[PDB]
Amino acid sequence: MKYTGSIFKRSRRLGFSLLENNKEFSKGKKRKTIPGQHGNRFRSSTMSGYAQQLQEKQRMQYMYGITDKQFRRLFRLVLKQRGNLAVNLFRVLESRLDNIVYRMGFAPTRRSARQLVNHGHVLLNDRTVDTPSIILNPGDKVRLKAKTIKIPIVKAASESGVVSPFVETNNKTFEGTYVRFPERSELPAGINESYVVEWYKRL
Amino acid sequence: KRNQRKVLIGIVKSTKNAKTATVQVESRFKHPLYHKSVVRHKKYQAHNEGEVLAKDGDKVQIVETRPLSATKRFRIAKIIERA
Amino acid sequence: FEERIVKLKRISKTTKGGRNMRFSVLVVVGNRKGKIGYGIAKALEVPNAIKKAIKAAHNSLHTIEIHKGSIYHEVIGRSGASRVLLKPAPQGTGIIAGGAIRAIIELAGYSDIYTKNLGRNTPINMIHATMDGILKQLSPRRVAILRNKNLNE
Amino acid sequence: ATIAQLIRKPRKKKKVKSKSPALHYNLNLLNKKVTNVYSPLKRGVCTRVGTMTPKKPNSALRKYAKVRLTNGFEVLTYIPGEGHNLQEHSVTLLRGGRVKDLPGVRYHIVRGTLDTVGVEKRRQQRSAYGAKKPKA
Amino acid sequence: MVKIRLMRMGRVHYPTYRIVAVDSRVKRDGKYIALIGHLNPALKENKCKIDEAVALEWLNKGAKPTDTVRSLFSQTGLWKKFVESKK
Amino acid sequence: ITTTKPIKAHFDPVADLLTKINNARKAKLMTVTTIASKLKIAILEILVKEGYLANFQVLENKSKTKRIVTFNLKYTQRRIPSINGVKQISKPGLRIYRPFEKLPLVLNGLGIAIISTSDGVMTDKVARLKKIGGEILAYVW
RNA sequence: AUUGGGCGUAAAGCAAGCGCAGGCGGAUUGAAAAGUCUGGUGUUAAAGGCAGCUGCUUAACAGUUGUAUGCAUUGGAAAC
RNA sequence: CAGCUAGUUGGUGGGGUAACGGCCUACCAAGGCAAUGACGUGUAGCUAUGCUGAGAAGUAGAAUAGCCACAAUGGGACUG
Repeated sequence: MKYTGSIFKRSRRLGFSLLENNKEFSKGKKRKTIPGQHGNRFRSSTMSGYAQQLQEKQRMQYMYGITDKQFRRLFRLVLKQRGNLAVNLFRVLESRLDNIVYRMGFAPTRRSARQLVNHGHVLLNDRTVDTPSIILNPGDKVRLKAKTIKIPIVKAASESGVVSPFVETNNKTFEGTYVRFPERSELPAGINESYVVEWYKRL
Repeated sequence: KRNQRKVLIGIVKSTKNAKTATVQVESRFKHPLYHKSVVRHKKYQAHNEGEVLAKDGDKVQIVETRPLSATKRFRIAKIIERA
Repeated sequence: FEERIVKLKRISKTTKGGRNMRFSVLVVVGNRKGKIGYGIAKALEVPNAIKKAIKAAHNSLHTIEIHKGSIYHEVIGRSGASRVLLKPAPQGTGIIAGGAIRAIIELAGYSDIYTKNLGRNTPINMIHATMDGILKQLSPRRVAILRNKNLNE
Repeated sequence: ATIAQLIRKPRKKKKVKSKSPALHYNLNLLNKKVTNVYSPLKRGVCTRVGTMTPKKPNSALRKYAKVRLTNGFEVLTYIPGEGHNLQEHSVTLLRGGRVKDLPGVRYHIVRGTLDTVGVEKRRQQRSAYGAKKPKA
Repeated sequence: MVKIRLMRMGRVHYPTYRIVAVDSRVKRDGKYIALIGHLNPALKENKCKIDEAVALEWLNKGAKPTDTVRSLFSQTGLWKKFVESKK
Repeated sequence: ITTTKPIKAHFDPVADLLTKINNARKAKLMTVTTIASKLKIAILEILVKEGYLANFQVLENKSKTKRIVTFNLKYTQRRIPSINGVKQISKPGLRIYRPFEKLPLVLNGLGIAIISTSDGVMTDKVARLKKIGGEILAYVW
């Protein structure tokens, strides 16, 4: 299963918004307690190192909608080269095609953005692709296939959106590019790459 | 003409057999795993062509040649004085 | 100053008519810049024991020196038949060690390191051995001073 | 000890033994001989089925089977689950695994095989004890 | 005839023959003596570069090429550097 | 001169020299004596030129029979020795031989190892300079 | 447990001695060069491992180029 | 598992083999191997390699490739 049905259940327990900030943005008296009958008081009485390593892992990967072996493969790929392991890892986790679509703001949610990629509504480098696990390099153009523009949602998405500094796009022409490699501080700070990278004694 | 030869100084045991003598060589090699330096011995056969009578305790050399017989495969080429 | 505990132990001495349950705790104190100390104390309750251990550790502190965030020469810690090894890891590998070893090295403001547990695994002996191995580190500038080859030799 | 001594007598490994040897040996007909090819799990035909008591720390009435493999070996076995369908010389299938409470017993019947029908009315994890998924 | 011949070292649906000099009584893609370039009959526009140095050594001391090798030697010009030198 | 004491050499020269240094370091001794040998003389020379110990004098009697060498160990005004740990790798019956590319580095270069390749005893760093390997005598740091 | 363990009380120093073969072994000089190091050449099939590149919509993968390791011969070094 | 080996070791003339050769043959001799492991029992096709490891090395010799041996079992020879 590449899709997880429930999304707010992750934001509650993990204490981190899967979206930008709208996971617990006062939606129906939004809470922060862990899901289930036992959310009364279990704050911290056995919080161990392995627990926080798992927690950081889950905050990092389900936010991108990735599975375990796929992300292990991503680690094996990023270990091939030489450089700062954490920054390179997070750059790889940022180079995914569906992630770039959200950075373009073509979809309200990353979950929605991943769906356009599968159906072929996203065209990359003049050759259409339908795989969300593409690794992109700087200077790659992205277009909306010049087809299926008349989505009542894509217009509501590309109209208003926060474009990060490390990428640039044109709203009207539906054309963008991957300008440069993002910096750690330019992304949400609730992800400590060190714990995830040092928990991998697997390889 | 890439013919070869093995410089193996040996210790002839005896010429007891008919016009044939046994040469003993103490090769030094390195132990395969424990890295120590040890020596092993193996008997070599040769035939006394007639010019010399290699008695007990002489030290000689060994050269390759055709198989003159079963288990007798090397002959004398160069000889150094007795002991 | 993170004061991350390592192993609390439930100890008790017998007495006529009852068992004097007075458990003890162990703490590690480090300023993440070179200050390191440890302290073991006992009390009847968790907070009292924790406070006593922190006071004992912070009262007796001792310094360590950092070169590129790592040990620079391999050293083995011989103490109480429980050996701990340190090695000069290259800059990319990051922190890898056991429980108590990771606690000590992380609170020492350190970085990348290579360790391997030897002998027993009782936390107090591991702490003693690791501290001994890290303080017998003889600085390159020190041997430069005590030799005639001070000029980068 | 000294290097000059281990050359004469090299070291010898411990050579630990298998946890369950019955499933490893096998023998054919037509010049029968043992070939010990470490097969994962064999089957067998039960010969004696009864109950026995466990050792000191526990207390129960555990049901066991004295099954005979495809070869001539006889091995004790524990019958898991709620009840059993062992039927006095009915063929079954086995699987390794040690039980602390029963000395000698070092095997389990895989429930869901030829005759040993799986535990009925078991809906927790449904995989061990050979249970089918109930209708939705 | 030590025969310069093609070897299907490659994956299914995507063959990749490597021109090689091997004895006639040897199976496909087996042991060989020397390697002579390769062929990729999926990529077009002169995708058959070879060594051209030791191939002449092979032909000049006895080697019968195969029909598929004919184009791979003619397009580069091996015949036009071999036939007259043969005389 | 006028040592007024009988001194003898233990055994193979490499082990004999190291034990005296280690024991003197541990007991805070300053002067020791031992029988002389050109291997030991050369290793003491390279040791003193690597700045690990004070004066050594090789002494001969009023004849050509016996030669002995006495060497003082480097100290400080605060009485801390320069020698920290000595360990011999070469050993009778365990002759160790490493090529140039496998030349060891003692405590990340902080220590000094004695490697007599072809020109007598000769330090590991100048061994890398001359890129010649051979016998490995002992680690000193 | 060669690197990488131990034998007082935890398993383990034979009851002791005479001892051949074996291992080890004082100082100095000479030669040889068997060990030791190093230079050249030959070889160590191909595929695979490692690094880079290309091609499969990207990986799995395939191809592509370099890559270790030992052996034999030859020329020197003389510290052990 | 302490002796094993009687074409077993050597020579002389001959035959035979693509060729050297106790491979065989007539004669004369009694040697050869073995504690640095012969002979015998049991097991196993060997290797490049897969897996694990940090490394020495452990592990099975999957796919594939090189070599070896076989084609119900035991022998014989023709053509080439």
